[PDB]
Amino acid sequence: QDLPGNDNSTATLCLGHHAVPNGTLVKTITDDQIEVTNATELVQSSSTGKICNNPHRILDGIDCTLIDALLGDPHCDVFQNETWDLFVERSKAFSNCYPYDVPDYASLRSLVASSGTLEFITEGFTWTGVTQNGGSNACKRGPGSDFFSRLNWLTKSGSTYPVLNVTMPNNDNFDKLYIWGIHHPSTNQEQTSLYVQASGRVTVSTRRSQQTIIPNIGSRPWVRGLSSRISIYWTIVKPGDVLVINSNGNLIAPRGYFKMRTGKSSIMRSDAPIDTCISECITPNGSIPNDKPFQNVNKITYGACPKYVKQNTLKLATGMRNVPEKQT
Amino acid sequence: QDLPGNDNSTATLCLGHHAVPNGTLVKTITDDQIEVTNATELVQSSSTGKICNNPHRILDGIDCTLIDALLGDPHCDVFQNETWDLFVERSKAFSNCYPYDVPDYASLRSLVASSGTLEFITEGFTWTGVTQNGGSNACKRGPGSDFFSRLNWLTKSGSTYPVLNVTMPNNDNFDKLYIWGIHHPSTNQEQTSLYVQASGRVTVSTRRSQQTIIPNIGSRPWVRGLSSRISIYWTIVKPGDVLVINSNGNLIAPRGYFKMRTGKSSIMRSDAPIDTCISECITPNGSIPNDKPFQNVNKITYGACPKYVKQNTLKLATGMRNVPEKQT
Amino acid sequence: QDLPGNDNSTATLCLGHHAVPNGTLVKTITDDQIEVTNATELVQSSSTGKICNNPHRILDGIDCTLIDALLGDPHCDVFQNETWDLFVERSKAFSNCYPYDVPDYASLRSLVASSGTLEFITEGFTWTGVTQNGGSNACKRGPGSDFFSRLNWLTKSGSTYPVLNVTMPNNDNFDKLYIWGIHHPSTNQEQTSLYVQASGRVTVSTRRSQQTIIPNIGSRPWVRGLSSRISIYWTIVKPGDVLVINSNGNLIAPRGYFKMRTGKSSIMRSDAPIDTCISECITPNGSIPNDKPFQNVNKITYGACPKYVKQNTLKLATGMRNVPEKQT
Amino acid sequence: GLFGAIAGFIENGWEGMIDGWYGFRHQNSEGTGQAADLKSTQAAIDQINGKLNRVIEKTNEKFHQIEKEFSEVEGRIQDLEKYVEDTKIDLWSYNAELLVALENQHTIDLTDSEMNKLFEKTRRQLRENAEEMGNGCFKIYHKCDNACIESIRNGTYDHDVYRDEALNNRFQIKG
Amino acid sequence: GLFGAIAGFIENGWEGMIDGWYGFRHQNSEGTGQAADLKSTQAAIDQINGKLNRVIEKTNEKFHQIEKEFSEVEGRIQDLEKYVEDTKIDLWSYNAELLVALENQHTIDLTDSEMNKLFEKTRRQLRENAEEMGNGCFKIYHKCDNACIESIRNGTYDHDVYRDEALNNRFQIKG
Amino acid sequence: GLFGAIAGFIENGWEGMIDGWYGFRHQNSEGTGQAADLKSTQAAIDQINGKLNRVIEKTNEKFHQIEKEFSEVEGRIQDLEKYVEDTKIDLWSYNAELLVALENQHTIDLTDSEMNKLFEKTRRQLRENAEEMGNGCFKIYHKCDNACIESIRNGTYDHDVYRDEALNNRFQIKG
Ligand SMILES: *[C@@H]1O[C@H](CO)[C@@H](O[C@@H]2O[C@H](CO)[C@@H](O[C@@H]3O[C@H](CO)[C@@H](O)[C@H](O)[C@@H]3O)[C@H](O)[C@H]2NC(C)=O)[C@H](O)[C@H]1NC(C)=O
Ligand SMILES: *[C@@H]1O[C@H](CO)[C@@H](O[C@@H]2O[C@H](CO)[C@@H](O[C@@H]3O[C@H](CO)[C@@H](O)[C@H](O)[C@@H]3O)[C@H](O)[C@H]2NC(C)=O)[C@H](O)[C@H]1NC(C)=O
Ligand SMILES: *[C@@H]1O[C@H](CO)[C@@H](O[C@@H]2O[C@H](CO)[C@@H](O[C@@H]3O[C@H](CO)[C@@H](O)[C@H](O)[C@@H]3O)[C@H](O)[C@H]2NC(C)=O)[C@H](O)[C@H]1NC(C)=O
Ligand SMILES: *[C@@H]1O[C@H](CO)[C@@H](O)[C@H](O)[C@H]1NC(C)=O
Ligand SMILES: *[C@@H]1O[C@H](CO)[C@@H](O)[C@H](O)[C@H]1NC(C)=O
Ligand SMILES: *[C@@H]1O[C@H](CO)[C@@H](O)[C@H](O)[C@H]1NC(C)=O
Ligand SMILES: *[C@@H]1O[C@H](CO)[C@@H](O)[C@H](O)[C@H]1NC(C)=O
Ligand SMILES: *[C@@H]1O[C@H](CO)[C@@H](O)[C@H](O)[C@H]1NC(C)=O
Ligand SMILES: *[C@@H]1O[C@H](CO)[C@@H](O)[C@H](O)[C@H]1NC(C)=O
Ligand SMILES: *[C@@H]1O[C@H](CO)[C@@H](O)[C@H](O)[C@H]1NC(C)=O
Ligand SMILES: *[C@@H]1O[C@H](CO)[C@@H](O)[C@H](O)[C@H]1NC(C)=O
Ligand SMILES: *[C@@H]1O[C@H](CO)[C@@H](O)[C@H](O)[C@H]1NC(C)=O
Ligand SMILES: *[C@@H]1O[C@H](CO)[C@@H](O)[C@H](O)[C@H]1NC(C)=O
Ligand SMILES: *[C@@H]1O[C@H](CO)[C@@H](O)[C@H](O)[C@H]1NC(C)=O
Ligand SMILES: *[C@@H]1O[C@H](CO)[C@@H](O)[C@H](O)[C@H]1NC(C)=O
Repeated sequence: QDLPGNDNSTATLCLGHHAVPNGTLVKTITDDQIEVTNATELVQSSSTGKICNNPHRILDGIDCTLIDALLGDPHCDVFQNETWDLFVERSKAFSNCYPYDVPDYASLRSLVASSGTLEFITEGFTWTGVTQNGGSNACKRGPGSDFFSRLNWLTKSGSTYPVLNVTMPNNDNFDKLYIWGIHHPSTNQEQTSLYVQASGRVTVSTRRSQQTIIPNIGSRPWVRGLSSRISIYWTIVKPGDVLVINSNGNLIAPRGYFKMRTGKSSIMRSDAPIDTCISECITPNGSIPNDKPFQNVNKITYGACPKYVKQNTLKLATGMRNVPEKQT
Repeated sequence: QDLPGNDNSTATLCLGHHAVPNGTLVKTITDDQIEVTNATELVQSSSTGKICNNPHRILDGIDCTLIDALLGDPHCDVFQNETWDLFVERSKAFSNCYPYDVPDYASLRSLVASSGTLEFITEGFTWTGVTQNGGSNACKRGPGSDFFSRLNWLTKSGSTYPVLNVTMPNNDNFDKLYIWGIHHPSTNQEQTSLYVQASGRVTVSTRRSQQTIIPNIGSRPWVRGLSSRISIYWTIVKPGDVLVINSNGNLIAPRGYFKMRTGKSSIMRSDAPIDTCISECITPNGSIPNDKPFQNVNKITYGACPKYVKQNTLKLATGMRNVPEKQT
Repeated sequence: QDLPGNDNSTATLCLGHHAVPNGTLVKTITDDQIEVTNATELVQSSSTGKICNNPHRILDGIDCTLIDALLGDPHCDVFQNETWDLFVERSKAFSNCYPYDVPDYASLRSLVASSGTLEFITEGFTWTGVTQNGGSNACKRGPGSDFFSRLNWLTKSGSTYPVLNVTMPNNDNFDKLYIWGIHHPSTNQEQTSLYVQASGRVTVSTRRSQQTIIPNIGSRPWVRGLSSRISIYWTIVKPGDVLVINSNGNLIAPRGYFKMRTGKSSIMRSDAPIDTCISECITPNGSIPNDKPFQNVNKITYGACPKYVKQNTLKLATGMRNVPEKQT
Repeated sequence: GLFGAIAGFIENGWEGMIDGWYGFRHQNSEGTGQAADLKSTQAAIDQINGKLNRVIEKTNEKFHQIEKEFSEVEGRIQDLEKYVEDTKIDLWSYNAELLVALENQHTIDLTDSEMNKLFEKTRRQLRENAEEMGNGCFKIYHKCDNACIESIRNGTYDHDVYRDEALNNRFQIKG
Repeated sequence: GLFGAIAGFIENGWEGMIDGWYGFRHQNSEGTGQAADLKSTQAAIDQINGKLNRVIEKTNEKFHQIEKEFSEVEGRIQDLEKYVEDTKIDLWSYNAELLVALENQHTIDLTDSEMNKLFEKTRRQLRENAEEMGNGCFKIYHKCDNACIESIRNGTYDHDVYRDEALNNRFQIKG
Repeated sequence: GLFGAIAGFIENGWEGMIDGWYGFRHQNSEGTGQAADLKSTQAAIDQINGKLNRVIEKTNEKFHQIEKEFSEVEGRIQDLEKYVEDTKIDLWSYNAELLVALENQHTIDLTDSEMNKLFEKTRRQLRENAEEMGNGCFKIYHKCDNACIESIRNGTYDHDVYRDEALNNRFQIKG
C-alpha cells in the first residue's frame, strides 16, 4: 500500500501482568497454599468486648435473673413492667427472697424471654376466708418482711382455711400468662399452722388444661433461714377461656397476669459491658461487625450476624497468581 | 495439482452463534443478573389447592380429631377400624363427649398417626364387683347418655368398689396399644358417690414398666355441663408380655387393644379439599408437582416432594449468553 | 549458517496422551457415566466385624447393662469401679436382681456412659431407727438373699420407722452423683409390714433442687417371684452444696456417690467381638478404616470416623478421560 | 466467558439463526448465505441436558417427620423443634443458591468453549489458505464457490487443492 | 492455571507495573517502555468484585434460638441440643471451606484467562506482521515507532499499512 | 472437555504409551519413535494428587452423640431424634455427591488443558518451520533427524537454524 521503504527494522512487543513483592497465601481446590496478589478475610474473629446499645433494646439485668425480675424479688423491683429486645443476664446475679424452685425453669425463662415484656396487670381476685399478703423474713422488702411482688401468699384466717374456688375469664383478645405456685412446708406442724388441712392441694385449670400439684413436706437445706420451698408454675389463658384456681391449702396465688406478645426478643448470658454505639450483631463477647460472611467469635448470637464457623481464617483471593521477579 | 486459473478472488467465512430477542436473566458466580438465551425454573411455587386422593390413602377426618376418632367420641364412630396413609385433620374439627385431657397428647397423636390403623380388638376383661358401661349426658350417643366407644367407665356397686386386679397377656406376635384413663371428680362427694374410697388409684403395668396415677379432685371450668375430667394414658404391651391393671377407684378401663403397625403413615392439618387426581407430593396447601428439585409452597410435606427452600425463583440457564444484534 | 543439503525432506511429530484398556466409569456435572483412566473410591463400605481394642479403652459389658453395673446387680459385681472410653452393651445382657424401673432411664444411661467411670465412694450415712442392709431372694448374691451393692434397702426397727432426715455435704471440689430409689409395695399389708406408715414418702434435695416421690401400691406382673418394684432416681450434688434425704418410708438409700467426670466416653450397643488390633473408628458392625472421607457401614460411630453417607460407592476420577484407539 | 469467543471476539449473536445454536455465514463470488452447524449445536445441547437431568434426578420422599407449626407455647422442646427445621431450611436454601450459581457459570463457559472449538476446528481445516480477520471471520484467499463453502462446513475441505492459488495471492507483494 | 499464560508461557509478572493488572512493554526505534492495559484490567477487576459482593451478600438474622451452653447435667434433651448445634456448625464450616476453595480456584483461572485473551487479541490484530516468540512477546517485522506501538495498544493498528514491509523481511531468504 | 484436545482434535489415546501420561510420537530421516513427556505428566499428576489429598484431609472425630436406634415407641422426642439424624445424613450425602461431580468435571478439564498446553508449547517452539495438520501432528518442513526431534522434546530447538530450509520448501510454489 505504501511505497518501498529505505529503512528496515523490527520492534518487540511483550505482554505481561503485574506482581507484588508482598502477596498472600490462599487455599485452592488443587493446592492449599498458593500465593496470590491480594486476598480478603471472610472470618470475623474479634469483638470490641462491648455490647452496643443500638439498634436493639438491650436491658441489662444487673444483679437480677429474668425469672426473679418476673416474680418480683424485692431487689429486682426496678424491672417492673420493663421491656427488651435482648435481656442480658449477668453471672453475678443473685436471688434474695423466699427459696423457690421452678420445675422446667428453662421453658419459663424461654417463653418470658421471648415475649419480651414484663407488663403486669393486677386483677381483682377475691380470696374469702384466708389471710392475704403473707410475707417472710427471707424476702425483706425494705425494712419489712415481705414476699415476691407478683405473688400473694395465702394463709388461714383465724382458725381455718376454706376450699378456695375462684375464676377469672379472659375476656380480652390476647393471651394472659399467669404465674402461681405452691408452698412445700418443712414440717407437718408448719403445714397445719398455716393451712390447717394436713395435706393441701392446688388445681389450676382452664377449658383446655389442668394442673394439680400436691405439696411435699420435709426438711430441705437451710437457705436464708428457711427449709421450706415454694415451686413456681405457669398457665397461659387464651382469649375467651377461663382460669379457675381451686385449693384447700398451700396456694401461692397470682395477683393478675403478665401479658404475652410475639416479637424478636431473647435473653443472653454475658458479662460484657453495654456501651453506646451501634452494632447489629451481638455475641456474649460483645458486638462484632457483620461485614464478613462468617465469624469465629462465638456460636451464640443475636441479630444480623455472620455464620459461626470452626475456622478462624478463610481468605478469598481477590487477585491473580503472584509470580514475582527476584522476590522483594 | 490443478492448473493456473484466469479468475482470482477471495471468499469470507464468518462463524457465529444465535441470539434471541426475549432472553432471561440468571445468577452466576461472578454476576447476579446475566442474560442468557433460555433458562428453566427450579422452584415450584404453586399448588392446585387440592389434596389429590392418589396414590396415597388420604383419610379426611371431617370434624374429628385423630385422638377423638381413636377414643370413640360418638360423632366420630365412622372412623372405627379405619386406616390411612395420611390422616387430614380439619380446623373445624370439634369434640363432643366427656371432657378429657391427654398428658403428652402430642406423642399419642404421633404414634397413632404413625401406625396408620385404628383397628380395635375387644378383649374379655372381667371387672368383678363394679358397674360397667357407665356413660354421661355430655357424650350422648344417639338419644342416650353414653361414653367413648373404646373406654369402659366403671363405678361402684352398692357401697363397694373392690380392688380391681386384672391381667391380660400378649400372646400374639404383635404389639398391642392399650388406651385407658382415670376420672378426676369435681368434689369429694362425687368421689365417694362413684368410687366409695375417698382416694382412688390406677396402676397399669407390664413386666417392663408401670404407671400409677392418683386422681385429682377439684372444680375445673364447666365444659358440656361438667367440671370433672378424665385424663388419657396409653400402654404398649409387647408380644409375650402381660398387662396388669390394678385399681381401687377412678379407673376408666380399656375394652381391648388397638393393634400397632409400622408403615409410611402420618397426619397433616389442612383445610384443603380432597379431589380425585394423582399426585405424589402433598402439602397443607394441596398437592404440588414434583418435577422441580426445590419448592417454596410449604415446609410441611408428605410423599415424594421437592426440597423446601426459602427462595421463590431459581433459574437454571439452559442456553448460552444472549448478545443480540440490536438490544434487549 | 550451514551449507546447502542435497536432500529435501520433512518430518512428522504427533502429540498425544495415554489410554488404558481397563478404565473406570465416573459421574460428572454433565454426564453420570464417563470413562476415565483411573479413579479412587471415597466410600468405605466394609468392616472387619471386630471392634479393635486400641486406641480407645473398650469395656465389654458381657451380660451386664451399664445401669445394672452401676446399681450393682450381683452378677455385674465385676464392673465395680471400672472405667471406659466406650462401654459395649451386648444384646444378651440380662438383669437378675430386684425388679426396678428407671423413670428416664435413657438420660441416666447417657450421663453415666458419658462420664465414663463407675468409681464409687462409700459415705458414712447414719440411719437411726431403721434396719439396714435389707436384701431379697430375687437378688441372690452368692448363696444368700441380697440386693444391689450400691443401694441400701431400709425397713423399720422393731415397731417404728422414724422420719429419716439425714444430710451429707459436698465439701470436695467435684460433683457427686447419688443414686437412690423408692420401693413400691404390692399390697398395703406389705407396706405396713416393712415401713409401718401406710403411705411412705421420699424427698431428696439440695440447695438448688428437690424431688419428692410417693410410692405406689399395687400388684404388677410377677418377675423373679415379686410383684413389687423399686424405681431409681439420681441427684447430682455440686461442690459446696448439701444433700438432704428425708423420708418416713419406702426409701432405698444411697451408700455414697459415684464421682462424675468430663471426657470422651460413650456407650454403644454391639454384638461385635472385641479383638486386639488398632483402629480409631468404631461402628456397631466392628471397626472400619478411616482413610476414605465417607462411609456407608453404619450411622452410629465412635472415634475418628468417615462421614456416614447414603451412597455406597463414590469414585473420584484421578486420571484423564480414557479414549482407547482399538479398545482392548 | 473463559474463552472469549461469545460476547468476545465474536461481537454479537445472530437473531436470524433459527436453525441451530452455532453456524456459518459467507460471501463468495456466487453470493452470500448462512447455515447452522449441527455438531456443535448438539454438543452444546447434550451437555446442558446432561446437567439438567442430573439436577432433576431423584426426589427423596419423606413420610412422618416432626411437627412444624405449633398453636400453644411450650418452651424448651418446641424451641428445639423450630431450630432443627430452621437450620435445615437455611442449609438447603444455601445449597440451591450455590448450585444454580456454579451451574450457570459453567453453562456460560461451556457454550463459550463450543463456539471457540468450532472456530479452531475451522481454522485448522483451512490451513494456509485463509487468514483470521479477528472478528470470527476467515478471509479465504482463493475462489471458493458454494460447494467449496459447503466442504468447509461438512469437514471435507482439501486445503492442498487450493494451496498454490491461496498462497500466491496471499503473499501478493505489491501495494 | 487452565490457560497457561500466567505462570506459564509468560515466565513471570512485573513488580514494576503499578498502573494496571495486565499491560504491554515495548522496545522500538524511539526507545523502550511499558503501559498498562486498562480494558483487561477492568474485566478482571469487575469479575472479582462481582464474586466478592455475592459472597458478602445478605446476612441472615436470627433472634431467639436454642441454648448453647449448659451448667447442669441433664441427659437426653441436652444431648440433643448439643448435637443439633454441633452438626449445624460442622455443616456450615464445610460450606465455608469448600466455597473459598472453589472461588479461589476460579479466580486464578479467570485471571489466567484474561491474560491469555489479551494475548490472543493482540495476536489477531498484528495479522501477518508479527511472530510469536513464545514467551508472551511478539516480534513485529516492520518499523513500528511509538505511535505505531500505541495503535496496537489502543486497538487501531491497520495491518495492511505494513503488510508488504512486514512480509518481505519476514520471508527474507538468505542466512 | 473444555479445551477440545483430549477426545477432540486428538482422535484417541495411546494404550501403547506406558511411560507417561502425555507424549510425542515421530517419524524422521532416522526412523520412527515415541517418547513420554515428563513435565506435563507431572503437572497433571501433581494437581490431581493435590485435590486428592485435600479431599482425604482431616476426619472430624465425634464421641458421645445422640442415640440412633430405638426399641420402644415413644412419640415426640424420639421423632425429633430420628429427624435430626435423617436431615444430617441427607445433607452430607448431597455434599459427597456434588463434591465428586464438581471434582470429576474439573479433573477431566484439567487434563484436557495439560494436553492442549503441551500442544501449544510445541507449536510455539517450531515457529515458522512446521504446520499443524489439525490432528495433533505437526508437519516439520525441514530435515529433522533424531537429535533434532529430541531438541523439540527437551525444549532446546532453535528455529533459526532451520528457518530458511523450512520456509523454502514450505512455500514451494509448483504443483
Ligand atoms: C433435717 O436435717 C437438716 C440437715 O441435717 C437440718 O438442717 C439444719 O438445721 C439447722 C437448725 O436450724 C440449721 O442451723 C442454722 O445454720 C445457720 C448457718 O450455719 C446458723 O447461723 C443458724 O444459727 C443455725 O445454726 C442448719 O443450717 C441446717 N443445715 C442444713 C444443711 O440444712 C434440719 O434442721 C433437719 N430438720 C429437722 C426438722 O430435723
Ligand atoms: C367453682 O368455681 C367455678 C367458677 O367460678 C364454678 O363454675 C360455674 O358453675 C356454674 C354452676 O353450675 C356454671 O353455671 C352454668 O353455666 C352454664 C353455661 O353458662 C349454663 O348452661 C347453666 O345454666 C349454669 O349457668 C358456670 O358455667 C360455671 N362456670 C365456669 C366458668 O366454670 C363452679 O360451679 C364452682 N364450684 C363449686 C363447687 O363451688
Ligand atoms: C393380681 O393379678 C396378677 C395377675 O392376675 C396376679 O399375678 C399372678 O400371681 C400368681 C400367684 O403368685 C403367680 O403365680 C406364680 O407363677 C410362677 C410362674 O408360673 C410360679 O413359679 C409361682 O410359684 C406362682 O405359681 C403368677 O405368676 C402371677 N402372674 C402374673 C402375670 O403376674 C397377682 O397374684 C394378683 N395379686 C393379688 C394380690 O390379687
Ligand atoms: C485486595 O482486595 C480487597 C477486596 O477486593 C480490596 O478492598 C483491596 O483494595 C485489595 N488490595 C489491593 C492492594 O488492591
Ligand atoms: C404496669 O403497667 C400497667 C398497665 O398500664 C399499669 O396499670 C401498672 O400500674 C404498671 N405498674 C407499674 C409498677 O409500672
Ligand atoms: C468468646 O467468649 C467465649 C466464652 O464465652 C470464649 O471461649 C471465646 O474464646 C471468645 N472468643 C473471642 C474471639 O473473644
Ligand atoms: C429452554 O430450556 C428448557 C430446558 O432445557 C427446554 O424445555 C426449553 O425447550 C428451552 N427453550 C427453548 C426455546 O429452547
Ligand atoms: C374391627 O375389626 C376387628 C378385627 O376383625 C373386628 O373383630 C371388629 O368387630 C371390627 N369392628 C368394627 C366396628 O368394624
Ligand atoms: C401455603 O400455606 C401457608 C399456610 O399454611 C401460607 O402461609 C403459604 O403462603 C401458602 N403458600 C402457597 C404458595 O400457597
Ligand atoms: C489410581 O489413583 C489412585 C489415587 O491417585 C492411585 O493410588 C493409583 O496408583 C492410581 N492407579 C494407577 C494405575 O495409576
Ligand atoms: C473403689 O474406689 C474407691 C476409691 O479409692 C475405693 O475406696 C473403694 O474401696 C473401691 N472399691 C472397689 C470394690 O474397688
Ligand atoms: C452394619 O450393621 C447394621 C445393623 O446394625 C446393618 O443393617 C448394616 O447393613 C451393616 N452394614 C455393613 C457394611 O456391615
Ligand atoms: C460435503 O460437501 C461437498 C460439496 O457440496 C459434497 O460433494 C460432499 O459430498 C459433502 N460431504 C459430506 C460428507 O457431507
Ligand atoms: C490510537 O493511537 C494512535 C497513535 O497515537 C492515535 O493517533 C489514535 O487516535 C488512537 N486512537 C484511539 C481510539 O485511541
Ligand atoms: C536436548 O537434546 C539435544 C539433542 O539430543 C541434546 O544435545 C541437548 O543437550 C539436550 N538438552 C537438554 C537440556 O536436554
